[PDB]
Amino acid sequence: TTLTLSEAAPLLKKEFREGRLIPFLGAGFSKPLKLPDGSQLIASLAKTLGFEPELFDMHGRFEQLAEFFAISAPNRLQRLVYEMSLSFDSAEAEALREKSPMHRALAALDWRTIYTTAYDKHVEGALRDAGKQAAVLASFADFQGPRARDVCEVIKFAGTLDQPDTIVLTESSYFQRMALDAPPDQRLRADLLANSFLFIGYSFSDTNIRYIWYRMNQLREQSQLGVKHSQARRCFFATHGAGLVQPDILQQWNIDVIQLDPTDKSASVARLLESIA
Amino acid sequence: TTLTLSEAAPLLKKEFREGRLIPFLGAGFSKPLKLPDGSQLIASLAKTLGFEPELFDMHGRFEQLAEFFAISAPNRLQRLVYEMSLSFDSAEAEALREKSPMHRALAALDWRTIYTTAYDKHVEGALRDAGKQAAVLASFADFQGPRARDVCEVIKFAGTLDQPDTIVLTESSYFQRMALDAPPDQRLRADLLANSFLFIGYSFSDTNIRYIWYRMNQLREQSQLGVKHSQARRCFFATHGAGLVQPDILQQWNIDVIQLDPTDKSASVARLLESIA
Amino acid sequence: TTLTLSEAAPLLKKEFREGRLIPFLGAGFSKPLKLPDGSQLIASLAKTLGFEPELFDMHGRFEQLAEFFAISAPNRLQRLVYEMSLSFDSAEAEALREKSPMHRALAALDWRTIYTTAYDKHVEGALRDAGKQAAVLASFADFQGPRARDVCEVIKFAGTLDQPDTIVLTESSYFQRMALDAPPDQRLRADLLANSFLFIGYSFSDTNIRYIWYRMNQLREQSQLGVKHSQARRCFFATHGAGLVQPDILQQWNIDVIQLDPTDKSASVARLLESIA
Amino acid sequence: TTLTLSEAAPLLKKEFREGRLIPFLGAGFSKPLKLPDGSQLIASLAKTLGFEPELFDMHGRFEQLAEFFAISAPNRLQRLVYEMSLSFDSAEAEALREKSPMHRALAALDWRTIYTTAYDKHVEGALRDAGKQAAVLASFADFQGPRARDVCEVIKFAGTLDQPDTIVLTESSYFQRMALDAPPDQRLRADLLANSFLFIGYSFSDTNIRYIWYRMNQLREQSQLGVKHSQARRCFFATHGAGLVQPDILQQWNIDVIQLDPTDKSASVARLLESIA
Amino acid sequence: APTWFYNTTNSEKLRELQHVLGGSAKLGYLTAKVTEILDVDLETVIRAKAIAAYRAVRVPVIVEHGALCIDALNGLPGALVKPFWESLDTRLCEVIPAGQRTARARGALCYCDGRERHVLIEETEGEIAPSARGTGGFHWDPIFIPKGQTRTFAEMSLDEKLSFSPLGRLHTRLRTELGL
Amino acid sequence: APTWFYNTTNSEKLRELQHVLGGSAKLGYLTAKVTEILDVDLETVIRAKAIAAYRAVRVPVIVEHGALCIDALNGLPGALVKPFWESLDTRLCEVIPAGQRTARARGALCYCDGRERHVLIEETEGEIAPSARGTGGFHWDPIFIPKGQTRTFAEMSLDEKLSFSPLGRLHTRLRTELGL
Ligand SMILES: NC(=O)c1ccc[n+]([C@@H]2O[C@H](COP(=O)([O-])OP(=O)(O)OC[C@H]3O[C@@H](n4cnc5c(N)ncnc54)[C@H](O)[C@@H]3O)[C@@H](O)[C@H]2O)c1
Ligand SMILES: NC(=O)c1ccc[n+]([C@@H]2O[C@H](COP(=O)([O-])OP(=O)(O)OC[C@H]3O[C@@H](n4cnc5c(N)ncnc54)[C@H](O)[C@@H]3O)[C@@H](O)[C@H]2O)c1
Ligand SMILES: NC(=O)c1ccc[n+]([C@@H]2O[C@H](COP(=O)([O-])OP(=O)(O)OC[C@H]3O[C@@H](n4cnc5c(N)ncnc54)[C@H](O)[C@@H]3O)[C@@H](O)[C@H]2O)c1
Ligand SMILES: NC(=O)c1ccc[n+]([C@@H]2O[C@H](COP(=O)([O-])OP(=O)(O)OC[C@H]3O[C@@H](n4cnc5c(N)ncnc54)[C@H](O)[C@@H]3O)[C@@H](O)[C@H]2O)c1
Ligand SMILES: O=c1nc[nH]c2c1ncn2[C@H]1C[C@H](O)[C@@H](COP(=O)(O)OP(=O)(O)OP(=O)(O)O)O1
Ligand SMILES: O=c1nc[nH]c2c1ncn2[C@H]1C[C@H](O)[C@@H](COP(=O)(O)OP(=O)(O)OP(=O)(O)O)O1
Ligand SMILES: [Zn+2]
Ligand SMILES: [Zn+2]
Repeated sequence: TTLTLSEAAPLLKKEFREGRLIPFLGAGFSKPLKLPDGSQLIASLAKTLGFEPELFDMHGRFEQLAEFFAISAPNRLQRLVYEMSLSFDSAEAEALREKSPMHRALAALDWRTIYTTAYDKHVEGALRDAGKQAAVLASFADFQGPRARDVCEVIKFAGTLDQPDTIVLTESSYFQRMALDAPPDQRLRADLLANSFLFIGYSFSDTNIRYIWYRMNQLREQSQLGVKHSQARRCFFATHGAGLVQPDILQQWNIDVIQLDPTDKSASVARLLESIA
Repeated sequence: TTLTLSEAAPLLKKEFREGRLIPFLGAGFSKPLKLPDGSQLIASLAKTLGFEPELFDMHGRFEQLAEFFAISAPNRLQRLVYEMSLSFDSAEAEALREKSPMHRALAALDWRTIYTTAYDKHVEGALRDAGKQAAVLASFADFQGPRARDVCEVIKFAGTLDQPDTIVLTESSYFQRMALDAPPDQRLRADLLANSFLFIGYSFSDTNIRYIWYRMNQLREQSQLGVKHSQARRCFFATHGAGLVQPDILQQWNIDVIQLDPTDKSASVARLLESIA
Repeated sequence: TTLTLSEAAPLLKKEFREGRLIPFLGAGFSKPLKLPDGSQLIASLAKTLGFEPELFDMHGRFEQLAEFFAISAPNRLQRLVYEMSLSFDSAEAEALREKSPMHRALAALDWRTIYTTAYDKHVEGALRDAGKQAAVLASFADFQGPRARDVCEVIKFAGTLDQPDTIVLTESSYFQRMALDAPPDQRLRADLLANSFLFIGYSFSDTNIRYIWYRMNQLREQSQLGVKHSQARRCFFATHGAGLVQPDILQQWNIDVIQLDPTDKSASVARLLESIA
Repeated sequence: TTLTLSEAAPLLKKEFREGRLIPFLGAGFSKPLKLPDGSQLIASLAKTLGFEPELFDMHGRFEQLAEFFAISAPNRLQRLVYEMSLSFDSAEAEALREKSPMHRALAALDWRTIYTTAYDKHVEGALRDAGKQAAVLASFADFQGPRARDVCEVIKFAGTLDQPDTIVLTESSYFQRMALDAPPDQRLRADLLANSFLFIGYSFSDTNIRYIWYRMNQLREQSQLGVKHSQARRCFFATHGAGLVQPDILQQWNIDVIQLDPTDKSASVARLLESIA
Repeated sequence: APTWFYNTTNSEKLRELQHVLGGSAKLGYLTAKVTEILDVDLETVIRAKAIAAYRAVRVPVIVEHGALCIDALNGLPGALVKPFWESLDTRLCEVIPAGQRTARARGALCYCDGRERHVLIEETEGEIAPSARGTGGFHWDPIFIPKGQTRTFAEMSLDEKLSFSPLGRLHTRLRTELGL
Repeated sequence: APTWFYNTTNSEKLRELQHVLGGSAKLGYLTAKVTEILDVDLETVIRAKAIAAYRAVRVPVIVEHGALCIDALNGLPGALVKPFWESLDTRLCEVIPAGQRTARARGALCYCDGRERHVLIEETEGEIAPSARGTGGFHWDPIFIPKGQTRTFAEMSLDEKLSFSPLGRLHTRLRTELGL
């Protein structure tokens, strides 16, 4: 009911040599860089607001606790972006990034489009370390702006720290993205029409991602394909700790789960990216 | 930062005598009828699937565990509706409903529209007990069908057990309601343009409700009213156990919190409905 | 011209110890549970439509009056199924079912297949009361689904209330079953090839049952057996109130009539089921 | 909800001048000839069997009481056909047939196909009285046999008295016609594909007729025509005494009811047939 | 309406705290059952008990937990006194050697308003009785004699027991810090 | 890749279970730290420990918890043996009277695949030593002598200790029920 690493490796080679595989990277892809995930940000937001980190986490979801932080005082969200910039894109986080085996194995492949939901320059920065060049596309002016003819376009689906208006962190920013009208939303839905995705380091907890794959399956069911042909194009979801309910919800949406070895989380991902090559 | 019962009582009399107050009832309004809430359904779904109820609750949200139940076997969702009808609308639940002080105090007021998110006939059934007559509107055929000129219209926002196609319980049904195209969705958004709502027994955990009050705030901010006039029309949120984060999120959306006495949850609501009269 | 209880008792022991006797239960088997038969449903359908119950019964047969009810308004048939579930499978109908002598005497025998034409869980529910386990088979997904190695299979020939698509009540549903293509129709015609049936609480008024035993006689007459061998395998029809015409029509179809005592209808059936043991 | 005589008269002129109207005549078309209907046959079958006519009618339907008559003694059905030939096609019934205004008005129109379910030569015999010639088609040898280039074909749907093997009167004969394999059954279903029918003197009590118009509606619903185009081709059902349930069942099957004046049943039909001319 | 809620399932703790803080109209009462963690330190157990009771009742809550550290058992039971009195009822006077009967009766309140937990700890020196004497009171009161006094907590009335017990110094600190 | 993961923070339990179940390629090892609930019943504590460790690591997990029920203390510590050996190190031989030194060494495995928890309990009769003797082993092994034997768990080697200890009968039951 769940693919292993050796079973999913020839399925990822076929989609990559056709140029129809696109990585979708999450917050967990920057964990060997000693960066906070969605839980240690809330531990840092509770320290500023005067909460205890265990008591503050019981007052709502991740989207709702950041909305409470941004309206506690004026210019409180701007300060967070400044602090995050100092800690996510620091010089010691760049030094851990050349010697990271995942970021070397990601940049060794010749991708054309990479989607990320992280606030750091460590995905396109891994491409600059391997001699390649990337193109960060986060806002409307980036898509309209000039780029080289053949460059891996890194689509910042959540925003970038150098453009603080594009960051979706609070609940009102996620509700603004429910209309699927943003330029990262329009680019994702057109690439999902024709390409397989590889989810690495991302867990389907945001309802803005789960709603896009819902309405792609709707176009699939109304097109009245057979049992054989509607199950042909799959997506892949590499996760060390997938439960029992969530892999069966995603079988509806043509998303296969790749079970990685949870003992060393960094080396299990690196062996997946080297098996595509 | 939170209204009490005596403070919010003259604010509810003014909106009621103008005919601009509409109750929004949740699952907690049927708790003195000894009915399961959203937690004891999951304890019953885990018993059928072979899970332990504490282990099954850690694999996702309420929307996602019901989606996992409905796809475990064919005709598994239909059986649940049949079982729910035997336990929610039973004869012993009707007998506890005439002697319930909340259902007597609700039907004593001359309402015109009541919104509910519960799967039981105990809100309109309380109106039949007081000699009044109600009109259940859940599907498109109910809105098109005939009704008395002046009858309290009970809008089943989540569906009714006698029309099992209207029930939104699984995650795919909540994503179908995100487009705000259903007849309960279109009727709610037009009544929110001109009326105050009174939330009783409902906790803002569903993202389909929180997204409607978000977009209402959009129409409000783009209309460029002042500080005084954009804060004039309020909504009221009676809750025994509101935390510290959630009342401040709802101040953005013109929703005031009424703190009820948590010692006796049944009598605190009944004193609120008698203070409107 | 009609068997009595003592005459038919050794004929039923021989077919039961060979495992070639199958009960066919009707609506009259649930009459000690204080449930409506086919006449008190029409008295309840006339109250909803605004008819008098004596005037409504003269406008057509039972199949035709339910077809008129289902097309009077949208979602009118789904309301009936919900109401039927509240009254047929209620808790007070289950409490009358353990102390019923017919349901105790039915579950005391070790059956393998039971056919029923009633919409209630009181035939398989009698088997759960005696410690045994049953398997309700009503739709195509039930026959395909998993069951245990040896479990009495209860074939809902008319449908079940927890699967409202399987209920045949209106005239268009009986005409859909004339093609004998439904999974209860295909299972019945193959069991009739090799087994004796015992009709309890059912009166041959539906033309879908009388047409199956007609075609069985065709296979029998075209096979050109003798007078002795074509009359060897009989079926049994226990009825308190059989007339003068109907027992002679069924002698064509190898159906024998067992005259039960009409003074106490509940105890006469219970002495028949205890005489098989 | 029911057409009158003046409303349905231009609708019958349009289908007749296109040659797409076919009369369907019943037992009631021979009532001014002083012939028994389905109730006075049962009064005559009860006299032979030794029953009282009121007690014999309570032991089953018309199909079932004739099945009981045919198996009471050997050669009992062949005696009835001989008796019916002496009384239906007698010389005094022919003398009432030239002076009958319905049979004159039927033969004045230039029909091409007439379906009848009666056992008498008074429909084709009315055509011989007007100088026209007819062709009785009842068995397989009649369809294979020679006819003239253009002659109104009278299809005896129930059989004829001069071919006693074609008569369907008993219940086993109606069950033999359920397969829709007889040459009157195959000819009717192909003419129903392209023509409007006019039911005169027939009441939809036989389940072999109601099952044919059921399956025609199937071909109609699976072809996925619109609301406008699936309701274009109608059938017409002239009846003095239609109730309240039966006209609404037939609206499903594109059958319109023409209410005739019940004071003089003979003259109301004759004004309908003269309004087609 | 109250603003602080004292959560306990022990009905003998409830009538003690209503004897002194009963007149305060700002204090309500709840009875949610929580599960304590396994640790002998009183500060650790009472602090994890308040977050587990705020999670249950979702209002500003006050919880209470005790300790009976004994010198002959190197501080055991500590905050593990609830399953000792269940197991060793009055044999607890006999498992301890005569001559080194000294012990401490500790007690802690912790109030959690939903964003911070504050712990108030008082403490009473004493010694374990040679045998269980006394009828009043409840769990382990017939075995504990405070320092200077000759009688147990069970041998004293409710006004006299609260002039020695840790709760009698925790009323005044809880009333002052919460404004009850 | 493994399918079952044995979670422990105690590095002496890890080299015991790798001595016997180490050759199984289907068993991995994790070191997440969980917090036990306060109860003397071993069945209650090991069952609430497995759900607290599945919540941490989110893979099919196997946890382990012990008990040292003593007759002189009416079953104390029970599953509370972790803070006794911290407090009473070898004074635990002296707080118990001579003449009624009998005790039970209990031990329980609980594996949770994410939808069901199954508990395997073994048990060894014994008696508390008059003084702590022996060098090998770890916590409370110098004080426990099994029935029939004269030596402690600390005085025996790892192969000899597992022919008496509860884990030596729990290897075979865990291997059979999980197919390791
Ligand atoms: N600048 C950043 O990197 C950053 C940090 C915190 C939050 N955020 C934003 O807030 C959102 C919430 O973050 P989240 O972490 O809670 O959810 P997430 O879905 O983005 O990350 C969780 C996933 O990371 C995976 N993961 C954890 N450790 C890993 C490892 N060592 N190697 C590979 N994968 C690993 C988990 O298995 C899990 O599937 C994020 O999606 C992001 O938009 C960004
Ligand atoms: N037929 C039903 O009544 C029923 C039962 C379970 C679930 N559901 C559906 O699933 C959803 C989830 O249910 P849920 O209960 O978890 O969410 P909910 O928001 O509808 O109910 C929670 C609210 O009930 C309130 N409440 C609890 N007890 C109360 C009492 N005695 N008096 C007044 N209010 C009380 C809580 O304070 C809380 O604000 C529901 O919204 C519903 O659509 C319906
Ligand atoms: N849930 C239900 O039980 C239920 C109720 C009403 C209708 N229905 C459905 O509608 C159909 C209507 O058919 P119907 O009920 O008119 O005729 P039926 O053939 O189903 O039942 C009539 C038979 O019941 C027998 N009977 C009456 N009282 C009895 C008793 N006390 N003990 C034993 N037998 C007794 C009669 O002798 C008679 O032979 C039913 O066949 C059924 O499919 C089901
Ligand atoms: N040789 C015959 O004519 C004859 C006689 C009796 C029975 N049968 C056969 O047995 C079947 C049952 O006969 P049935 O009469 O009960 O059913 P039927 O449907 O054939 O006739 C009933 C119809 O006759 C109509 N009718 C009655 N009087 C009429 C009149 N004066 N003018 C016009 N229409 C009139 C009724 O309104 C009613 O719609 C018949 O269909 C037939 O096959 C044939
Ligand atoms: O002053 C006291 N005088 C005598 N006995 C006392 C005292 N104070 C606590 N005790 C007893 C009661 C309980 O048996 C144990 C505390 O354990 P503890 O968990 O707090 O008790 P509990 O579970 O029954 O109630 P609660 O829900 O408030 O935690 O020591
Ligand atoms: O066979 C044994 N022989 C000697 N000592 C033992 C044994 N078995 C457990 N012990 C000790 C170790 C620990 O001090 C206590 C168990 O408590 P326990 O909570 O399970 O230990 P732990 O917290 O250090 O590790 P873990 O993360 O697996 O729970 O008793
Ligand atoms: Zn406690
Ligand atoms: Zn531990």
